[PDB]
Amino acid sequence: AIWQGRSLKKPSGGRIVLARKKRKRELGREPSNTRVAEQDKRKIIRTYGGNRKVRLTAAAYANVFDKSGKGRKVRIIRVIENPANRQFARRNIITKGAIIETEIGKAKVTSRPGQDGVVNAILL
Amino acid sequence: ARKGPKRHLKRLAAPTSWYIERKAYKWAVRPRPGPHNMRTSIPLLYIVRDYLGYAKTAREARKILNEGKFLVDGRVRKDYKFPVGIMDVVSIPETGEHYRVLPNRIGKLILHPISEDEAFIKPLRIRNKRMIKGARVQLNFHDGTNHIVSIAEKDNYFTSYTVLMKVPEREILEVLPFEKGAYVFVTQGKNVARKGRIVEIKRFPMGWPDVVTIEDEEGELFDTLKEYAFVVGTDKPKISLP
Amino acid sequence: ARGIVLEKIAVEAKQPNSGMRKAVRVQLIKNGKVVTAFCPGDGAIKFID
Amino acid sequence: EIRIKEIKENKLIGRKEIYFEIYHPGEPTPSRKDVKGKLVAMLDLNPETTVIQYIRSYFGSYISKGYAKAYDSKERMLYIEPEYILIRDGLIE
Amino acid sequence: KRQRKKYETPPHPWIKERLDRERVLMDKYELKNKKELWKHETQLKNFRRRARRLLAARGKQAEIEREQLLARLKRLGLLPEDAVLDDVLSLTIEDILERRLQTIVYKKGLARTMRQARQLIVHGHIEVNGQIIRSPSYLVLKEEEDTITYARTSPFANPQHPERMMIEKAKQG
RNA sequence: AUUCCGGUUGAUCCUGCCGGAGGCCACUGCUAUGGGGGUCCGACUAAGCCAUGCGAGUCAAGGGGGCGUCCCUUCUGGGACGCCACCGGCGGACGGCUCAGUAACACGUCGGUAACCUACCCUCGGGAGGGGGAUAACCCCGGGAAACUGGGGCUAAUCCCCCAUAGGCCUGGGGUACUGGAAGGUCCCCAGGCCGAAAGGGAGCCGUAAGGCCCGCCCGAGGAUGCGGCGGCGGCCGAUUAGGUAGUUGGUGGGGUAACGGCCCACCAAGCCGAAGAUCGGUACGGGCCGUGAGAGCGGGAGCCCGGAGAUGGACACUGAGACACGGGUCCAGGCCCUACGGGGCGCAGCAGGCGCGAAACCUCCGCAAUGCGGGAAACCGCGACGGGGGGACCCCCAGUGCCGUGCCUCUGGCACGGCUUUUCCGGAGUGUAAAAAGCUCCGGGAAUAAGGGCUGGGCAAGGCCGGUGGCAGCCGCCGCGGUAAUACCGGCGGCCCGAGUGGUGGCCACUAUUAUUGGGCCUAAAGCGGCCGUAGCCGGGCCCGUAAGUCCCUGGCGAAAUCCCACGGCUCAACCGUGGG
Repeated sequence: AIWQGRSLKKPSGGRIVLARKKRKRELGREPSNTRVAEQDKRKIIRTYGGNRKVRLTAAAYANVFDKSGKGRKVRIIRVIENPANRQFARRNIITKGAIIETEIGKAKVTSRPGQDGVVNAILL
Repeated sequence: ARKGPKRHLKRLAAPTSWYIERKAYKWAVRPRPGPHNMRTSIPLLYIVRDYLGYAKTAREARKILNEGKFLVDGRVRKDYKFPVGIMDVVSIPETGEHYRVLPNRIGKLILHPISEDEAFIKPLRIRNKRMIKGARVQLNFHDGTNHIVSIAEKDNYFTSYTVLMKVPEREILEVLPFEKGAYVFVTQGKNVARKGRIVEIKRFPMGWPDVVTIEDEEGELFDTLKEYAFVVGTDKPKISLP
Repeated sequence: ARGIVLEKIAVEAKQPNSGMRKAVRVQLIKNGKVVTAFCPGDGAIKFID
Repeated sequence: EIRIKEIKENKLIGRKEIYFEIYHPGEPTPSRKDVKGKLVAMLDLNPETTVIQYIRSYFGSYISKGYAKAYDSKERMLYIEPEYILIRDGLIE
Repeated sequence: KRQRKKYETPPHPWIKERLDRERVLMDKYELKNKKELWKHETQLKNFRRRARRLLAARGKQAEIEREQLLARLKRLGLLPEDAVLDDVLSLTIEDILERRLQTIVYKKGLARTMRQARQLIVHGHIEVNGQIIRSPSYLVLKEEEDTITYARTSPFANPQHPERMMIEKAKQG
């Protein structure tokens, strides 16, 4: 169970025993791992209180926004660099802050694909 | 352990504002969510069965509520868990009986009888102002109700002001503002059920609310928070206030 | 406690007192230990066996 | 001897609630029928539309309290009253 | 939450002096068991405790409780109507013992003997304020003290009952 | 209410400890507990095992079928009632039960959520277009000992689905009106993309149809119910447990969550806690409260309310707004029930009851009502919630088991005579069952029909003679008694205490200034060290200037209820409850 619960060790290091079992609300979900592809693949997820979260498993197009403010729905070629983790750039995995190469050029992503379902970026 | 919402209420757990024999039976009618807060309301079933003595047992109160022979602020309400709070007008046209619920000096609630012409005015405390798309201003009142006005009329209103409302048709009659000298009735605190005149403000930063200073009818000076200062008049009360 | 008597034992009193006091060694059901138990009342040990 | 203390009228229910004291010094506590027959006399009520709730005879007292109830129509009585009280007074077998 | 006893046991229940004092307070007033006497001591005791608490106490609420104390002591008929918070200390066990209903009926002459008064009380032939009380240990207010009469249905209310005239002549004699 | 007394010596004083003397809680002897009124009962052991019955449902005004009957018309067929089960909306996550676990932001209080969610609720603004599809019940048909379950035709829904647009989300740029101290958010325009609404309805009045009433569906925005996580302070023992921690602590940048957060990931750096007791171990649900005491204080957390947590141990997932869900599901372990043996299914720390354990805790009961919950707008329905009752020397309050006059004694108490009430029993009548009883309440015949337990040498003053025993039998909380004369052993009599109770054991507070802050001792009895130095810590010269942390006074909010104290009122007073005050 992907448990986003309490830490199990005190700030002093005393090992804390578990006083109670895990509850439904304190567990997360798997890492989406958005990857580049020829089409966009999406999945809807029921969440706390009946809300929905849309999750992207394949990425093909991006919304590059001009410094002026216009938008352009272009295609994605490859990820340039992933400062969050070195493994992710190699495996063509897209997350917020990643610099990606498109037909326009270099774009830094300023949207979380794992929750928004869409990739929005600013060109450099 | 608990796995979801509460559906009962032990009588001993009843709020402090209710005239109820706490050691009669185990349970009490849990109020449903509604206009006012838990702190400042009561199910009308107690109003009918107990404060009026019209019904002895609960079953007959179910029946009388089903017949819809009551008007809470000009609306028949058959929901026996409905919470009736502060400044709401209970109206029984059959007996021509009109009362208003007001807090007591001890902090409990009581039915002050009122005339017919008073029966359709209700004061609403403007709890907040929120803008809705299309630029429509929305006043959220102290009793879980809302009203919409226009942008040009936003200057007229402010939070914590009072609005005397023709409740049976939801029409704004007048708005009592806040400035020094308004006549004010206190809702909560040890100064509950006190009527006086505003004297001075006390701005406190860091989440510490605003405190007004009230002078009593004879001139005694005391203090109380903002949200308890229910304005009813600018010079004299506009309603029969015990 | 409740127990089973295993033997009747008499005991000499402590001097300067002189006399013979009857009692029984009892094994206790609750934990199994064996302990002595004084019998009170004159002419009473006959009724414990 | 019966003497009233208060009579109230629930206009919402259309009902008369009456509280009365029975002086029966040296007398056994009266039944329901006799008190009904006497009470209906001076109050000008239809006995079939009248029922008696309780006749509480206190300890060491010759005054017994009584609480009685008078409707204006049969159907309000049938629709509002619980069955068992009608059965006690005999208005339902 | 438990309902505690209302009376108190003596700290050493084998003092000769206290035992004999209890005995001479028992024989005269003819109480059944020492529970009653100790209870009758106890209400005196906490009256004195209240007196001591309030005498030193300051603040308006102290005054209110003091006035209520004096008022109820007067209403009991235990004190003269002009008393102050001082003389409440000097009360005695006998002062309460007179205020007992069983004592009052005897001092009204309705009974030749103490136990006769008790028997009449428990047998319900004595009424107060139009109501019958079956407890000889009941404490009587001042205002009620003139309403003590025979129970109306009781034969003893009848002047010709075969148990009335000896009482009457004993009162006269 | 601030109490002492017996016991060290030939005799005295002191120290010091032990025993008596009181209350509360368990177990238990005897004895009744007759009567009544308000309260508790597997509370420390086996959170061991359990046959059994019950404990959770309701809606056919959403929907469409079938069955029975009534009536009318009968080719048909409508309407009334009931049944069937299904679709389906809601409920079954609350309520009941227990204290194993846990030394913890589990709990108490005070603040913050701007870093969240929210089905049933209330209110302001708006919407309900078009179209499509699904299979129960029933008729044909079958297995097995069963659980359970196949297959053909068949039907409609507010059942499901697509599109239309609002709207939901995310981002870049540009402005600005608002809550607010501010933040950021909210408001508007432009730009880019993703997702993406509904549901009408039975009856009835008028109405040809419509249209007005009733119930119901959906979007935006709040409020409110319930909840989630964040913090300060508070509150055990062990130093014969002194160093501890490895994502362990922080920074950068991200994943995941409803939501902030090492919660998780990658990189970087070496941090975080400890003598003001880290770590480890023992121990324990926390609080309001409860027992004792003059009070400082000491102890205890079972019955009731709040918060916490749990379902044989562990682990895991669906549906849901809300669960990893006592009477939903799967696996392991472990125990067990049925079976042509292929396989199935069980789970009382729910009510009632059994086995086991042990010193130790009850009826396999009656109603869905008074209160209160889900459903149905309504009637009403169910509830081992609850309310009644059943057993019990569970707690507290009241009450007697004879009274009076005469005469004699044991004149204190009893004895005989005469009269008197009828503390129970029998009958009638009220509440009341939401039915009988509940013996409650009023009336009629009427016994004088329920009193025992302990002690009798002294501390406890507390109560004295005669027989049997003769260092034996025997008695005792301590001191002490008995080897012929026993006021202390057993029996008789007498007397003393308490009384429907009394006795025995165990546990807890007082006694105890034998834990000493108030308030203890260390030359000779327990105890000042074999000496000096000095760190933290503690205590610290006088005067003047300043601050105002402590200290004190006034004032705002708050520290729930029940419980504690007091007056009045209700049940005959009281216990219990109400209003008011503290």
